[PDB]
Amino acid sequence: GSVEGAAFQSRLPHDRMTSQEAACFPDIISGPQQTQKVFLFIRNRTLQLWLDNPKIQLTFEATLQQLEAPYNSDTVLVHRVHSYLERHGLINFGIYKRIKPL
Repeated sequence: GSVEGAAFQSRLPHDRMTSQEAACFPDIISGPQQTQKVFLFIRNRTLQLWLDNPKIQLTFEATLQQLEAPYNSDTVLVHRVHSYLERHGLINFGIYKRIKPL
């Protein structure tokens, strides 16, 4: 990219509706304003809680207990967001597995 003067860890906006995330989630951007809001808010809070250095590995369970809103009450929403994020390739040397010794 022909730009310089800014350098950060993540590669996403601060609370804005971009096509970048929506390209992996066509049903969300073609959905109502509540759906893109909950999906974006979770996905941002997730990647923040991951990069914030929690312990060893951040999980859906560690996300769900940190966030204090009815937004996270849909477990399937969080599990989808996480599953896609890991598979999408956001500099993830690890793979979606348990924390336990296996």
